[PDB]
Parts: sequence; C-alpha cells; structure tokens
Amino acid sequence: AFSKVITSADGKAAYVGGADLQALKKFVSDGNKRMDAVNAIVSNASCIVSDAVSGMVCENPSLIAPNGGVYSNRKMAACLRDAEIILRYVSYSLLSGDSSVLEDRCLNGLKETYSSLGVPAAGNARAVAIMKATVNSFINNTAQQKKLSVPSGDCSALASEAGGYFDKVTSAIG
Amino acid sequence: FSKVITSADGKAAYVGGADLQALKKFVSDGNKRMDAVNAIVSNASCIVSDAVSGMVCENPSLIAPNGGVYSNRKMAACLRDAEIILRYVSYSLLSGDSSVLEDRCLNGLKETYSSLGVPAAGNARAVAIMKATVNSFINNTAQQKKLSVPSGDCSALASEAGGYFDKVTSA
Amino acid sequence: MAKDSKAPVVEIFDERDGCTSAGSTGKASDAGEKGLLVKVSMQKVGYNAIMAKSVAASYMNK
Amino acid sequence: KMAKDSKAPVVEIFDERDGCTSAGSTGKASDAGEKGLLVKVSMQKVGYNAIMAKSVAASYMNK
Ligand SMILES: *CCC1=C(C)C(=O)N/C1=C\c1[nH]c(/C=C2\N=C(C[C@H]3NC(=O)C([C@H](*)C)=C3C)C(C)=C2CCC(=O)O)c(CCC(=O)O)c1C
Ligand SMILES: *CCC1=C(C)C(=O)N/C1=C\c1[nH]c(/C=C2\N=C(C[C@H]3NC(=O)C([C@H](*)C)=C3C)C(C)=C2CCC(=O)O)c(CCC(=O)O)c1C
Ligand SMILES: *[C@@H](C)[C@H]1/C(=C/c2[nH]c(/C=C3N=C(/C=C4\NC(=O)C(CC)=C4C)C(C)=C\3CCC(=O)O)c(CCC(=O)O)c2C)NC(=O)[C@@H]1C
Ligand SMILES: *[C@@H](C)[C@H]1/C(=C/c2[nH]c(/C=C3N=C(/C=C4\NC(=O)C(CC)=C4C)C(C)=C\3CCC(=O)O)c(CCC(=O)O)c2C)NC(=O)[C@@H]1C
Ligand SMILES: *[C@@H](C)[C@H]1/C(=C/c2[nH]c(/C=C3N=C(/C=C4\NC(=O)C(CC)=C4C)C(C)=C\3CCC(=O)O)c(CCC(=O)O)c2C)NC(=O)[C@@H]1C
Ligand SMILES: *[C@@H](C)[C@H]1/C(=C/c2[nH]c(/C=C3N=C(/C=C4\NC(=O)C(CC)=C4C)C(C)=C\3CCC(=O)O)c(CCC(=O)O)c2C)NC(=O)[C@@H]1C
Ligand SMILES: *[C@H](C)[C@H]1/C(=C/c2[nH]c(/C=C3N=C(/C=C4\NC(=O)C(CC)=C4C)C(C)=C\3CCC(=O)O)c(CCC(=O)O)c2C)NC(=O)[C@@H]1C
Ligand SMILES: CCC1=C(C)/C(=C/C2=NC(=C\c3[nH]c(/C=C4\NC(=O)[C@H](C)[C@H]4CC)c(C)c3CCC(=O)O)/C(CCC(=O)O)=C2C)NC1=O
Repeated sequence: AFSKVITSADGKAAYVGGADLQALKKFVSDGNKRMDAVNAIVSNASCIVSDAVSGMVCENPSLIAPNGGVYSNRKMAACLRDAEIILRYVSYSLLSGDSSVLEDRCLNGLKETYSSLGVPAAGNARAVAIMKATVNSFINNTAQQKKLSVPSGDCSALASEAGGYFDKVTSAIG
Repeated sequence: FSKVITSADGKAAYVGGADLQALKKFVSDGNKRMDAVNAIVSNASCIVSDAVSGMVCENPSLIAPNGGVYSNRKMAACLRDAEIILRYVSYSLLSGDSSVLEDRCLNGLKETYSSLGVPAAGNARAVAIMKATVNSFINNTAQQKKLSVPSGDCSALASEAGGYFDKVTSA
Repeated sequence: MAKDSKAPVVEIFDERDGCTSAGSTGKASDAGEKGLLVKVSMQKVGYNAIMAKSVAASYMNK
Repeated sequence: KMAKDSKAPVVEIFDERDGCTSAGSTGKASDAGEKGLLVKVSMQKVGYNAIMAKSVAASYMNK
C-alpha cells in the first residue's frame, strides 16, 4: 500500500487502519512501539530540522557569510528543505523497517549532486548528526522540553535502527 | 480587507503596489507597522503554545480531571481560541483599529465563556502571557527567536498592540 | 461575535532579496513597492492534536 | 538514481482512542480490531519556508 503511493508520487494518500494496520504491525518488528517511534520523529519534524540547521551554522558561521553554503535566504531555505526531505525519508524507513526507498529515491547520486553545487559536506554531515541526536532523544522520550506520553518500556532497538538510517545518510554525503 | 473579512469564505485580498502605499500612508508608522505585524504572525504558534503552557504550569488545576483544559479535546479548543484571539489582535495592528476584533471576536464572548464554564482567571493569564510575548517580539527582545529589521524604536506600535490585548482582557 | 471559528490570517511578504516563486507574481501590482505585499484571508483555526498532546505532556518545561 | 522532485513521504500517525472525534476520524479506512488508530502516508513536495530561513539566519546563535 505504501510502496504504491511512493511510486506514484502523485499526492494521493494511503490510509492503513483495521486489519491492514494489525497486519502491518505484526510484519514489522516491535510494531506498536514503532508507531510511537515514528510519531516521535514526524510530530517534531519542524523542531528537528530547525535546530539541526541552526546548530550547523552556530558551529560554523562561515556557512552564512558570503560564499557560504547557506548565505542568502534562498540557500538557507533550500538547506532547510533538504534537511526535512532527509528526515522524512528516515521516518519512512523507520515506519517500513528498511532503508530501500531512502537509499534509492533520496541518497543515490546525492554526493555528486552536492559536490557539483559545492554544498559543503562537513556542514551537511553535522546537520545530519544533530538530527540523529535529536531523534534519538525524542524516540527515548528524553528531550528536555518536549515530551511524548506513551506506555513505559524500552525502545532502544528502534532508536538504534533509526540511528543506522542516519548513518546511511552520513555515509551517502561523504 | 473589509470585503474579505465580511465574506469570510477564504478568498484572499492581496495588497501591493499603490494599494500598499495607500494602506501605509493612512496609518501611523506604516513600514514599522508591517514589521510589527510580522513579528506577531510569524511567531503565532510559539506565542500560543507558550501562553497556554504557562497558564497551566502556573495553575495546574486547569489540567486536573474535569478541569478547564483536561483532555486533548479541551486543550485543543483552548489553543484554538488563543490563536483566534491572537490573530484578531494581529489584524487590529495591521489595520490600526480594533473594530473587527471587538465586533467579530469579542462581542458576547464573556457570556459564551461563562455559560461553558471556561475559567476567567485562566483566560486572563493566557492573554497576559501572549501580551508579554508579543511585546518582546515587536521590540525584538525575545531570548531565542530574533527578527532582522532596520534599527529603531517600535514603542508606539508595541503600546498599541498592548491596548488591543487590554480590550480582550476587559472582555 | 461570529461562531465560525474563523480569524483573519495576515501574511507579510518581503522578497526584496530577489528570491521568488510562482506566487510572487500576478497577485497584485507591485508599482512603487517592489517585493512587498500584505495578504489577508479568513480561515478556520483548526484543532491541533499534536500541540494539545504536547502541551499536556510538556507544560512544566519552560 | 535519486529523484529530483523535492518530494518526500509524509507519514502521519493517528491515535484518537481518547474519543475526540472530527470529520476525518471516519471513513478513511476500515477500523476493525484497531479502533481509533491509523497510519497515513502521502508523497508531498517539501516547500521552501522563508519565515524559517529568515528566523535561522537571525537566531542561530541562540540555543
Ligand atoms: C525543537 C528543539 C528541541 C526541543 C523543544 C526539545 O525538547 N529538544 C529539542 C532539541 C534537541 N537538540 C538536541 C541536540 C543538539 N542541538 C544542537 C544545536 C544547538 N546547539 C548549539 O550550540 C546551537 C547554536 C548555538 C544550537 C542551535 C546541538 C549542537 C545538539 C547536540 C548534537 C550532538 O552532537 O550531540 C537534542 C538531543 C539532546 C537532548 O535531548 O537535549 C534535542 C532533543
Ligand atoms: C516560542 C517561545 C519563545 C521563543 C522561541 C522565544 O524566543 N521567546 C519565546 C517566548 C516568550 N515567552 C515570554 C513570556 C512568558 N512566557 C511564560 C510561560 C512560561 N513561564 C512558565 O512559568 C511556564 C511554565 C513552567 C511557561 C511555559 C510566562 C509566564 C511569561 C511571562 C509573562 C509575564 O507575565 O510577563 C516572552 C516575553 C518575555 C521575554 O522576552 O523573554 C517571550 C518572548
Ligand atoms: C519508545 C518509542 C517509547 C515507548 C513506546 C512503547 N509503546 C508501547 C505500546 C503501544 N504503543 C501503541 C501505539 C500505537 N499503535 C498504533 O497502531 C498507533 C497508530 C498508528 C499507535 C500510536 C500501542 C497501541 C501500544 C500497545 C499498548 C496500548 O494500547 O497502550 C509500549 C509497550 C510495549 C509494547 O511493545 O507494546 C512501549 C514501551 N515507550 C517508552 O517509554 C519509550 C520512550
Ligand atoms: C519594530 C517593529 C522594529 C523595527 C522596525 C523598523 N522598520 C523600519 C523600516 C521599514 N520596514 C519596512 C517593511 C515593510 N514594508 C512593507 O510594505 C512590507 C510588506 C507588507 C514590509 C515587510 C520597510 C519597507 C521599511 C523602510 C526602510 C526600508 O526601505 O527597508 C524601521 C526604520 C524606520 C522607518 O520608519 O522606516 C524600523 C525602526 N525596528 C526595530 O529595531 C524594532 C525591533
Ligand atoms: C478531536 C477534536 C481531536 C482531534 C481530531 C482530529 N482528527 C483529524 C484528522 C484525522 N483523523 C483521522 C483518523 C482516522 N480516520 C479514520 O478513518 C480512522 C479509522 C480507520 C481514523 C483513526 C484521519 C485519517 C485524519 C486526517 C483525514 C485526512 O487525511 O483527510 C482532525 C483534522 C480535521 C479533520 O477532521 O480531518 C482533527 C481536528 N483533534 C484534536 O486536536 C482533538 C484532540
Ligand atoms: C525564494 C525561493 C524564496 C521564497 C519565496 C516564496 N514566495 C512564496 C509565495 C508568495 N510570494 C508572494 C509575493 C508577491 N506576490 C506578488 O504578486 C507580489 C507583487 C505584488 C509579491 C511581492 C505572494 C503573494 C505569495 C503567496 C502566493 C499565494 O497566495 O498564492 C512562496 C510559496 C509558494 C508560492 O509560490 O506561492 C515561496 C516559496 N521562499 C523562500 O523560502 C525563499 C527565501
Ligand atoms: C483557552 C485559553 C481556554 C479554554 C478555551 C475553550 N473554548 C471553548 C469553546 C468555544 N470557544 C469559542 C470561541 C470562538 N468561536 C469563534 O468562532 C470565535 C471567533 C471566530 C471565537 C472567539 C466558542 C464559540 C466555543 C464554543 C463552541 C466550540 O466548542 O467551538 C472550549 C470548549 C469548552 C467545552 O467544554 O466544550 C474551551 C476548552 N478553555 C480553558 O479552560 C482555557 C482558559
Ligand atoms: C526527493 C529527494 C531530493 C533531494 C535529496 C534533493 C536534494 C537537492 N538539494 C539541492 C540543492 C541544495 N541543497 C542545499 C543544502 C544545504 N546547504 C548547505 O550548506 C547545508 C550543508 C545543506 C542543508 C543541511 C542547498 C543550499 C542547495 C542549493 C545549492 C545552490 O543553489 O548553490 C539540489 C539541487 C536542485 C535544487 O536546488 O533544488 C537537489 C537535487 N532534491 C530532491 O528532489
């Protein structure tokens, strides 16, 4: 059901409830916890992206100076867009339990795209690293300001899995 | 704007060029006023969340069982209303008067809330926190989120916005 | 008062840096005011479950 | 090779078991055995956000 809407890429939604949802959660591992882990990402998407791009810049203000990777509103906006694109492909990898769509539709050829535009790899890797850390805290419900109410228990396998998807991004950025 | 406010159907009015020059000509501090409005509306989600959160943290009886904002349903209605009020205040600052705020948002609101049992002290505090937050954003004195504008003094616009919040509090 | 849950959504546009999109042309004349526009529309303010849940879980954290 | 359309999968998670109901709560999928629960996925273009871009430029030095 999800593969079809990814492949059509036409904006129409797939809705999974009922028996289909019961089956989905038995097919993936840790199914109910996985729903919560996904929500921990997507419900915080704007927070994750803003904080990561902001941290990339605060650690290297050369990025916002003339000739810098995010100088001008145009380039900052493209960078915030990309961070959200990446985050959302990570979120879908966590929903589906694999990275195939992330690797094929988002990452394949991305280093060369960035190289030829001079999108700086160190800043990019750092934005990804900050998103990775932020997502880890949200999945584990250990963020300092925003909390998620869920049944108590352990989500460290899911947190590790999400971290591995970020590592695939890092290894694609080079 | 009066046409789109009265139709209330979602069709937008777009004011540029000579129409925008005229808008600004007939209000005080026209360019600064645009920036002051942006300082509110571009932060609307921040302002509303922080104000309702502060209303509750200072008075958790509001989120006790059967309290004013207990249950997601009631919390969501309260966040909605805080945004409604904030947006009518923002439009008052754009247009330079409170007529639409008073007529479309506030007239009869006291009785509406009293009959639903929506607490007056909680409402007052949410409004007071939004008032303070807006004042900082207009003056660009917030701790985290900043607005880049030409340097100067927006005290008059800040006081005008505060007066619109005072009209809400009175109601 | 109205009872439609609608409020005036004011948007301020300042595109004087030259970054444009499809929406940047055709909505109004720009004579004498390049890159500048005020947009107002009446929109229902919808309930936000994610924010409601967040506030209930997080309000004690400034 | 990667896509070039700026589209990404937008995943939404719905848990309405507290009972709060809206129009969208009904009719989007069968709910048998999973009352109040739904996963939605769609592919959407990620649009530029001028307000956030301007905010980061002005604010990034504040944690
Ligand atoms: C939306 C922001 C947020 C809320 C709300 C919340 O409860 N947690 C939030 C974010 C969050 N951030 C991190 C980790 C980092 N964030 C940054 C960027 C900021 N640090 C700066 O120095 C800076 C410029 C001055 C920033 C902007 C950085 C660098 C990190 C650390 C990354 C790392 O290498 O570990 C987290 C994870 C840690 C935590 O739970 O606090 C979270 C949840
Ligand atoms: C989006 C939030 C925000 C950012 C980002 C930023 O840079 N400034 C922000 C908000 C902001 N808040 C205030 C003022 C108040 N906020 C509260 C609520 C919080 N206080 C609590 O005790 C609490 C629960 C633990 C909260 C949540 C309160 C009470 C105030 C003060 C209201 C008053 O009576 O004066 C401001 C304005 C003050 C400032 O500039 O820091 C701003 C910008
Ligand atoms: C790590 C992510 C955090 C954590 C998670 C956790 N969740 C559960 C149990 C449940 N979670 C759900 C949630 C959903 N199921 C759905 O179908 C949907 C909509 C798509 C959602 C949001 C459900 C239904 C359960 C089952 C129990 C219940 O109904 O309340 C657990 C318990 C263990 C388990 O495997 O069931 C845990 C640990 N908890 C944490 O503390 C981490 C921060
Ligand atoms: C308080 C609000 C803050 C402050 C404001 C401030 N702004 C200006 C000058 C200008 N602001 C604009 C902005 C717009 N005009 C529009 O029509 C629109 C779109 C609807 C916008 C966004 C403009 C055009 C100017 C004129 C200067 C310029 O050409 O850029 C000033 C300068 C004084 C003046 O009145 O012009 C000030 C002080 N400044 C602050 O420091 C407060 C935090
Ligand atoms: C009560 C006011 C609370 C609230 C509810 C609210 N929900 C939505 C949107 C959706 N809810 C669902 C959930 C389902 N649809 C189904 O058919 C099923 C059974 C399988 C479920 C569990 C969905 C799918 C949506 C989105 C619909 C879509 O994609 O078009 C809203 C938004 C408005 C609407 O009615 O669509 C709201 C307001 N929100 C709150 O804040 C209260 C706590
Ligand atoms: C560059 C990529 C930057 C960016 C731009 C951006 N703008 C919009 C939307 C609008 N821009 C305007 C401004 C005008 N329209 C006009 O006709 C005039 C002349 C009078 C101006 C100054 C308007 C009104 C809109 C809204 C359009 C509408 O209501 O339908 C967008 C959104 C997408 C779109 O094209 O509508 C974007 C992305 N955004 C950035 O982040 C970059 C910094
Ligand atoms: C939040 C600070 C406080 C809070 C709010 C709350 N309000 C309601 C219910 C209503 N609010 C309105 C307000 C408007 N409707 C409009 O159309 C407009 C202008 C366009 C406004 C200002 C109305 C009409 C209602 C009743 C109808 C409705 O539900 O939408 C509630 C729900 C109350 C209930 O128990 O049903 C709540 C929770 N509550 C608090 O405790 C805070 C102090
Ligand atoms: C759906 C999958 C998909 C992806 C992944 C994607 C990425 C992508 N990012 C691009 C640009 C860009 N990406 C960035 C991002 C950044 N700059 C920085 O300095 C930071 C390190 C980083 C943010 C963290 C920037 C600034 C550009 C514009 C580069 C330029 O014009 O010079 C481009 C070139 C075309 C364009 O500008 O839109 C592509 C194709 N496009 C897609 O369709």
